[PDB]
Amino acid sequence: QSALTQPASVSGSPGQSITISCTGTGSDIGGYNFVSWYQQYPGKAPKLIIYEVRIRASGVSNRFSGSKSGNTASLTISGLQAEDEADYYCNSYSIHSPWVFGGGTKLTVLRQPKAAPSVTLFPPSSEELQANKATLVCLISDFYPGAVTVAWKADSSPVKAGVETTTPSKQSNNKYAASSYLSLTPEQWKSHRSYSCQVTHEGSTVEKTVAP
Amino acid sequence: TSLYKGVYELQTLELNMETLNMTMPLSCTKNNSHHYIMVGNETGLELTLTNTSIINHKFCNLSDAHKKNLYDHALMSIISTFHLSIPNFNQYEAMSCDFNGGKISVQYNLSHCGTVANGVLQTFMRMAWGGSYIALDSGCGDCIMTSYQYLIIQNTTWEDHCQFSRPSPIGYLGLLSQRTRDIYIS
Amino acid sequence: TSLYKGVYELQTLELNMETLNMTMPLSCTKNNSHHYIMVGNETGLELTLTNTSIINHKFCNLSDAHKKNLYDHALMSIISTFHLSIPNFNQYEAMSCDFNGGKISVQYNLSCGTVANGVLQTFMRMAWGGSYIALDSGCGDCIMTSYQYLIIQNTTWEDHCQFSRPSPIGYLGLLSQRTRDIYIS
Amino acid sequence: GTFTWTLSDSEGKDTPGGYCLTRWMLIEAELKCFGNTAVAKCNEKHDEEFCDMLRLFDFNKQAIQRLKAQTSIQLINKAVNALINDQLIMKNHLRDIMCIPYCNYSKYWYLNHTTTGRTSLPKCWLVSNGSYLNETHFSDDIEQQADNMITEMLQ
Amino acid sequence: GTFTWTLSDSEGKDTPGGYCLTRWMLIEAELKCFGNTAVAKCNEKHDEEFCDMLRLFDFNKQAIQRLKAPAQTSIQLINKAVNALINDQLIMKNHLRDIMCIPYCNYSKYWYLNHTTTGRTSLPKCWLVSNGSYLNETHFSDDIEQQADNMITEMLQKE
Amino acid sequence: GTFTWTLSDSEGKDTPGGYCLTRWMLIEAELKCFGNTAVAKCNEKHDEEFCDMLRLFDFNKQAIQRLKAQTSIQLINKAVNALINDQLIMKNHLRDIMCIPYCNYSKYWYLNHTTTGRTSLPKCWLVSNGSYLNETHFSDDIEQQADNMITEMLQKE
Amino acid sequence: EVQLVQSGGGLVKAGGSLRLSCAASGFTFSTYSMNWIRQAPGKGLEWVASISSRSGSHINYVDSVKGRFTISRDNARDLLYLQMNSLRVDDSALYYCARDRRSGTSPLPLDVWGQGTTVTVFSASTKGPSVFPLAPSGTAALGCLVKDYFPEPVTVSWNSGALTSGVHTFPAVLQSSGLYSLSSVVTVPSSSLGTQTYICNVNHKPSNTKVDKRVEP
Ligand SMILES: *[C@@H]1O[C@H](CO)[C@@H](O[C@@H]2O[C@H](CO)[C@@H](O[C@@H]3O[C@H](CO)[C@@H](O)[C@H](O[C@H]4O[C@H](CO)[C@@H](O)[C@H](O)[C@@H]4O)[C@@H]3O)[C@H](O)[C@H]2NC(C)=O)[C@H](O)[C@H]1NC(C)=O
Ligand SMILES: *[C@@H]1O[C@H](CO)[C@@H](O[C@@H]2O[C@H](CO)[C@@H](O[C@@H]3O[C@H](CO)[C@@H](O)[C@H](O[C@H]4O[C@H](CO)[C@@H](O)[C@H](O)[C@@H]4O)[C@@H]3O)[C@H](O)[C@H]2NC(C)=O)[C@H](O)[C@H]1NC(C)=O
Ligand SMILES: *[C@@H]1O[C@H](CO)[C@@H](O[C@@H]2O[C@H](CO)[C@@H](O[C@@H]3O[C@H](CO)[C@@H](O)[C@H](O)[C@@H]3O)[C@H](O)[C@H]2NC(C)=O)[C@H](O)[C@H]1NC(C)=O
Ligand SMILES: *[C@@H]1O[C@H](CO[C@@H]2O[C@@H](C)[C@@H](O)[C@@H](O)[C@@H]2O)[C@@H](O[C@@H]2O[C@H](CO)[C@@H](O)[C@H](O)[C@H]2NC(C)=O)[C@H](O)[C@H]1NC(C)=O
Ligand SMILES: *[C@@H]1O[C@H](CO)[C@@H](O[C@@H]2O[C@H](CO)[C@@H](O)[C@H](O)[C@H]2NC(C)=O)[C@H](O)[C@H]1NC(C)=O
Ligand SMILES: *[C@@H]1O[C@H](CO)[C@@H](O[C@@H]2O[C@H](CO)[C@@H](O)[C@H](O)[C@H]2NC(C)=O)[C@H](O)[C@H]1NC(C)=O
Ligand SMILES: *[C@@H]1O[C@H](CO)[C@@H](O[C@@H]2O[C@H](CO)[C@@H](O)[C@H](O)[C@H]2NC(C)=O)[C@H](O)[C@H]1NC(C)=O
Ligand SMILES: *[C@@H]1O[C@H](CO)[C@@H](O[C@@H]2O[C@H](CO)[C@@H](O)[C@H](O)[C@H]2NC(C)=O)[C@H](O)[C@H]1NC(C)=O
Ligand SMILES: *[C@@H]1O[C@H](CO)[C@@H](O[C@@H]2O[C@H](CO)[C@@H](O)[C@H](O)[C@H]2NC(C)=O)[C@H](O)[C@H]1NC(C)=O
Ligand SMILES: *[C@@H]1O[C@H](CO)[C@@H](O[C@@H]2O[C@H](CO)[C@@H](O)[C@H](O)[C@H]2NC(C)=O)[C@H](O)[C@H]1NC(C)=O
Ligand SMILES: *[C@@H]1O[C@H](CO)[C@@H](O[C@@H]2O[C@H](CO)[C@@H](O)[C@H](O)[C@H]2NC(C)=O)[C@H](O)[C@H]1NC(C)=O
Ligand SMILES: *[C@@H]1O[C@H](CO)[C@@H](O[C@@H]2O[C@H](CO)[C@@H](O)[C@H](O)[C@H]2NC(C)=O)[C@H](O)[C@H]1NC(C)=O
Ligand SMILES: *[C@@H]1O[C@H](CO)[C@@H](O)[C@H](O)[C@H]1NC(C)=O
Ligand SMILES: *[C@@H]1O[C@H](CO)[C@@H](O)[C@H](O)[C@H]1NC(C)=O
Ligand SMILES: *[C@@H]1O[C@H](CO)[C@@H](O)[C@H](O)[C@H]1NC(C)=O
Ligand SMILES: *[C@@H]1O[C@H](CO)[C@@H](O)[C@H](O)[C@H]1NC(C)=O
Ligand SMILES: *[C@@H]1O[C@H](CO)[C@@H](O)[C@H](O)[C@H]1NC(C)=O
Ligand SMILES: *[C@@H]1O[C@H](CO)[C@@H](O)[C@H](O)[C@H]1NC(C)=O
Ligand SMILES: *[C@@H]1O[C@H](CO)[C@@H](O)[C@H](O)[C@H]1NC(C)=O
Ligand SMILES: *[C@@H]1O[C@H](CO)[C@@H](O)[C@H](O)[C@H]1NC(C)=O
Repeated sequence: QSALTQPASVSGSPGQSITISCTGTGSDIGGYNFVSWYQQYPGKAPKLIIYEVRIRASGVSNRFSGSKSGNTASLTISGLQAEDEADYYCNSYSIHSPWVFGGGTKLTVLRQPKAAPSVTLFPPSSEELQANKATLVCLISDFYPGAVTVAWKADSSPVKAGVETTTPSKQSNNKYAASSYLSLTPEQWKSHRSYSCQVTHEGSTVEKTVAP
Repeated sequence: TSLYKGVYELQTLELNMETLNMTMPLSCTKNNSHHYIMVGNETGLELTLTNTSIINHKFCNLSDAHKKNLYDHALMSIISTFHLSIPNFNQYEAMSCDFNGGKISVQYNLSHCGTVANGVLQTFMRMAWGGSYIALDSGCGDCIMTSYQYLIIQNTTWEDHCQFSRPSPIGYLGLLSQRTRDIYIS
Repeated sequence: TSLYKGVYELQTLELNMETLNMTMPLSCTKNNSHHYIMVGNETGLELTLTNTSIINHKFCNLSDAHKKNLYDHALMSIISTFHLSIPNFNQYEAMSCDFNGGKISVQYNLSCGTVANGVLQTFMRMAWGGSYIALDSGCGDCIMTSYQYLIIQNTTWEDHCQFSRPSPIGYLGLLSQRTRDIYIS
Repeated sequence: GTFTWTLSDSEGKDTPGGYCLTRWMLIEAELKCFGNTAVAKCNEKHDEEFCDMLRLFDFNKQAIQRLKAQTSIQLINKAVNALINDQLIMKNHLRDIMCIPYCNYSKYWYLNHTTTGRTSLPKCWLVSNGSYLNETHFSDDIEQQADNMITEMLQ
Repeated sequence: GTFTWTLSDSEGKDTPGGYCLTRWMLIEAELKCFGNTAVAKCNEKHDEEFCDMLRLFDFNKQAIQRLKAPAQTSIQLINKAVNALINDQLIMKNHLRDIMCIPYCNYSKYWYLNHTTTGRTSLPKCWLVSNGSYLNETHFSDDIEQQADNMITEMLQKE
Repeated sequence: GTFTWTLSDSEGKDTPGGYCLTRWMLIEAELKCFGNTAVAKCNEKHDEEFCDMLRLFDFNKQAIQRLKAQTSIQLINKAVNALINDQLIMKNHLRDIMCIPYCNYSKYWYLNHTTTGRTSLPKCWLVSNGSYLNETHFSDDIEQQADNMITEMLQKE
Repeated sequence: EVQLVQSGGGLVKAGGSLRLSCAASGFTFSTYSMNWIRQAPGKGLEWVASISSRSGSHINYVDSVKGRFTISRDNARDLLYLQMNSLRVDDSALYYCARDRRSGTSPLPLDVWGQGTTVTVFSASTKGPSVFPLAPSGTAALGCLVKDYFPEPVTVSWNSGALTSGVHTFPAVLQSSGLYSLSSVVTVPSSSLGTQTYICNVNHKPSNTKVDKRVEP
């Protein structure tokens, strides 16, 4: 019932080689050699690139290669080109359903130096608290490539309920930005020492903290 | 249970090959190490993969064994089909045997892609058709490799050995065609 | 551009066998004297008909060559298929070999019913395309050629197939008639 | 060449042609009989694995009933190519080598009409990595066999 | 026995069954596709030479796609599979014809009939050759005539 | 594989493909001719013994007319499988071993029309312990052949 | 060119029903099994339903969809259907139809896909937004929080369009309540906080709402 574990994003300079992971269990990838890979441009339907783990579809460049080892399938792209920047999904036969798809991977053909995000965490405004509401706004901007993951913690304790996050959107300066919100009650806001917004971008993480 | 077009029910059957024991041999596997070929309800042959050896001399007195006609002719026929079905067998040293008193026992030294261990494992893969992949570790790839160092073939008595795979004649019947199909000049 | 029944136009196609090089051998011929077998895009074999010999010793140290596992296993499997496919091979003195260092090289000393007929019949089958050019035979269990030796040597791949296109049909045919005609040893 | 062995008919049958598998030929199952219309395809086609098994089971039955010997391996060594398609099991060997679902000759599936009782010729239940395929992975194979059953039932 | 290899279908085809030869499988030509109605005869007949070649080309295609390439071109695979792809006695037939001065098939060129408007084609028969030169259309005209009649009968069998 | 040899036909004949056995191919009989509709089954079926003999007799004729040589055994050693079904003669060997009336490839029976002259494909006359079977012991085989003859003559019209 | 032409998306109230069509073009539709795959806004692909070739005797669904969606096919008109009932908000996504073949001998992957059709399930009526100031505390960031509004379109400017340097308006998040929320920030020098005044102009035309908010430290 769960999905197939794919990396959120992979990046590479033009001409370089990159690989996209796709991990499952013996019930799906380990049990069949029917792993397929799809390339989806924005606003377009998925295009089949590789099927049956290794076989390329008609017209697909030989730069694309598919492999499998145990419970993990890998899509490798050599000689990275700008046209390759897209979203990549893997799918496989399953004991429980005809197909099971992966979360998806945003491949970015780097055209700028990697930019770390600029995190700014706002506490609930006084006007919102007098209305008996509380919302923490975490605004992440000026990062490249366009993929981040936010995590909210209060007094070093993970908070997952009441969290909503945007998908990164391109800025005016070709960098990316996203927003995460933590909705609370005025009691919850005052009942803690500190609230933190923790943004992970390309392995490295940035944290900002605010207090009432 | 499972209906197609509302009138055709999907049904199955599984064949019990054990009843073919009196006419043809039957291959099967017990665990990763041990595999068997059964001739009738009494005699048989045990293909075992072990890091432990059983023969240390590097001679195979086949002519002597033929003259002293003690061994079971059936087991000798299937041990010949195996050795002939090996492709590109060029290291006769690994082939060591002991047929003293009709007790047939053959050892292949795999320690000696393209090596002699591939051809012996390719023929072993075919022979015990059911459940050979368990011992191979190979997957899909021609080139076959194993941790084990020796393939020992011994005569044995019939028991309830076929635990991982059911008995089948399909393995043996296939090697018969590809018998002398790949042998070098002597 | 020739129409049959007013609607059916006669069309043709010619297969390019060179793309099968990674799966099966491919026989072809350069001129009357030189013929080849190609295994992949690097190694191969050279079948030559020459009045000039290349081996003068009449020994074939096959057991030594097997023990020193240097030669290409694919190439020797073609040498075995060839020699086994010879019918009524009764004079081992003509077959002389040299496998020193993996370099495989086999020579058949030629001279109806003689040993030369059986070696040329197998040669006629092996290089299926363009074997008739060297045979001078025509149509008739008896093939006669002016050349005195058939020398098979290992070689590297080049654009050799000039007279006939490469094809695996030659090799594939000898596989069935491998040990079908051999005397008792 | 190809297989020339014809399946022998028993005495208590209503139509000359059909073949039956006793309860001792099938594991954890009672006896199953197959009609003349299905087994007739065994003589025409060369590609059916279940037909190869019927000819093996029949040969074993005929050889026990009519001869006395367990060095009976000399007999099957002569008769193998007259009962089975050697290249058919080589095909399964090629499929196993190429990570493709193959037939290990144990389990078979067929369609059985609810009221007619008529059945298709049992096709081999494929297996990949030590586990038979789900019905979901060859359902379009079953759909095609059900279509052939209807066109045969009309004739 | 006889050949059991079934030709694999590509993903984008409209009818399941047809087979196509790429521009790299054919010399001095673009890609050519043959309908299911023609290729279906490859599973029935035992005598067609062009069918034996399709199974060779498909086996080579499948072996490259699905098997990690060997270091130095192992030949063991084709030695196992040969009889499951080709008819050995078919090429022995052509070896008998060449020996008897009869025009034989050297498995290179093939001829077929293509309907000018519908586009359907017969199964390519082998273009025979005698003494290093293919036969003229004039010397097997009545073989082409018979094929048109079978084409007519096959086209009427659809209606 | 299976037999690929096609039966060549002589120059002076009414229909292409129809085969004839000369008086020297039969014993104590004149020449007999079989129509195209009958011998056409030889290319379809793998089971018929009389067809494997025609391919042997034709190959004999062709090898004599076109080649010159007795050690021609090397030629039949190559072309045996392209002519005859090896497993068909192994079938009759199994039947002989199992006391079943087998085919020893000598005598053949066929049906022949009173007025049309069209004949069935000769099926092998079986033998059990050195004596051919009576018509009474394979009577239901001739009945089935006559039904196939009727269904074939109807497809002509 | 083999293709599939979809139709029949649109807007539907939560709990309502919708019907999805997928028409085959240029291939023998009857011999292929048909699949439905949905893709949430800015999320991954998720298989939904399957139906076998010829008679749709073999049908599969996702557990989170069972008893609510119904796949069907009409081989006569070369059509594939998806009947959605008791539609949840989660079901709103981009829906694709794809062909494959579930065969043991000659299987086929999801080779041919449709162009895709959008399904949007809404739950909350028209509501005006509440603007709150994101106060700043040597570049400092400040902005506006536009909260609990419907429907989706909202435009934010700063100082009535005079300020465009550093401004970025983020996309909206659909909260659990079924109402959108967005923010818009501007980066400015810390010294300018005391001198210059910053006002954001939030406009929500479907509610006839226009709010101007001044942000102070
Ligand atoms: C074709 O492939 C299938 C699937 O890979 C394969 O099926 C397997 O067969 C074996 C052997 O029959 C099964 O193992 C059995 O498992 C049950 C329960 O798990 C056990 O109770 C059985 O044990 C009995 O038999 C033993 C040996 O006779 C006795 O020693 C023991 O005391 C018991 O009496 C037995 O181990 C296995 O479950 C299936 N697998 C599946 C998925 O069904 C089949 O063998 C293959 N065919 C060939 C010819 O290789
Ligand atoms: C089946 O029989 C036919 C007819 O006998 C036979 O066809 C012949 O094939 C050869 C080899 O391809 C052809 O020779 C070519 O001739 C052209 C000019 O006509 C030349 O340009 C070619 O030379 C090029 O190739 C060299 C080597 O590859 C390259 O180095 C270079 O680029 C040269 O330009 C080539 O020699 C010959 O013309 C045909 N004959 C006919 C009548 O068509 C075919 O080979 C046989 N098939 C098999 C499998 O044996
Ligand atoms: C080897 O194969 C033989 C024959 O294929 C197996 O023997 C067979 O076993 C079955 C079941 O025990 C016998 O069936 C029995 O029939 C009698 C009546 O004839 C009935 O009373 C019993 O209840 C049972 O149904 C069958 O006759 C017998 N056949 C022969 C020829 O002996 C044998 O079990 C196999 N052995 C092994 C080790 O696999
Ligand atoms: C897909 O099949 C598995 C296993 O199928 C079993 O083996 C087949 C060859 C056939 O004989 C089936 O009838 C068998 O059930 C199913 O998983 C099994 O489910 C049953 C019932 O829930 C359970 O008792 C078994 O333990 C399960 N086995 C395993 C290995 O998990 C699975 O449900 C099938 N998938 C679908 C969608 O039907
Ligand atoms: C597979 O089964 C065989 C037989 O049950 C096991 O072999 C036994 O191993 C023990 C320990 O080495 C010996 O004492 C016995 O004599 C062996 N029995 C025979 C018949 O040889 C073997 O260990 C098992 N292997 C695995 C991996 O389970
Ligand atoms: C195979 O035969 C050889 C020769 O008969 C045997 O070798 C002899 O063994 C005896 C006893 O160990 C020695 O005294 C001789 O010196 C050996 N001779 C040679 C030439 O080695 C050998 O033991 C036999 N092997 C088997 C397994 O029977
Ligand atoms: C048999 O022996 C081989 C070789 O000693 C063992 O394989 C080794 O296993 C260790 C531990 O995983 C590795 O570090 C070595 O690299 C392996 N060597 C080789 C050559 O592969 C093998 O595990 C042994 N098998 C058993 C059952 O004991
Ligand atoms: C050997 O065969 C391979 C594959 O059949 C040939 O390589 C192909 O060449 C074409 C044209 O350049 C490419 O489009 C294909 O992608 C290649 N395929 C592979 C798998 O590499 C190769 O040209 C042949 N070599 C020779 C010497 O004939
Ligand atoms: C066939 O071609 C080969 C190779 O091109 C010719 O062999 C060459 O002959 C010359 C002159 O004797 C030598 O110098 C070269 O070394 C030879 N090359 C090789 C590779 O052996 C041969 O002469 C040609 N024969 C005919 C009849 O044209
Ligand atoms: C190779 O040598 C043979 C024999 O020496 C040559 O064949 C001879 O050719 C001459 C001139 O045509 C004839 O007079 C002889 O009768 C032939 N002898 C035989 C035994 O046939 C042959 O021509 C030589 N070939 C080459 C390429 O040098
Ligand atoms: C097809 O199905 C029918 C019914 O499901 C099977 O007939 C049953 O056979 C068993 C054992 O032979 C009897 O106990 C039942 O009473 C029968 N039921 C009916 C309704 O007749 C039949 O055997 C199946 N066919 C095959 C080939 O399995
Ligand atoms: C079928 O029967 C007809 C007539 O009984 C046979 O035709 C006769 O053949 C003999 C010898 O060849 C001729 O002398 C007669 O003139 C023929 N009669 C007629 C009416 O044609 C015919 O040979 C038989 N078929 C076979 C295969 O023996
Ligand atoms: C087969 O499946 C088992 C269990 O799912 C797994 O451990 C094993 O690695 C698989 N083997 C192959 C070759 O896929
Ligand atoms: C094996 O079969 C023989 C002959 O049928 C019989 O005498 C013997 O007891 C059997 N042995 C076993 C263990 O069943
Ligand atoms: C097998 O070969 C290895 C390496 O050649 C050697 O070390 C070992 O002693 C041999 N074992 C036997 C039993 O010959
Ligand atoms: C092998 O056969 C011999 C002679 O029949 C016998 O003494 C020996 O015990 C047998 N081996 C086994 C393991 O049964
Ligand atoms: C032969 O093929 C190999 C592998 O595809 C390649 O590395 C090599 O460059 C090729 N050589 C030639 C001469 O084409
Ligand atoms: C080949 O044989 C001939 C005649 O028997 C002889 O004169 C010649 O020396 C031989 N050549 C070689 C290389 O053995
Ligand atoms: C034959 O092989 C050997 C060893 O690989 C090599 O040294 C030699 O050059 C080869 N011969 C030719 C003609 O390439
Ligand atoms: C038949 O002719 C048409 C039109 O000329 C062409 O498009 C098609 O490719 C031809 N068929 C083949 C198999 O070449």
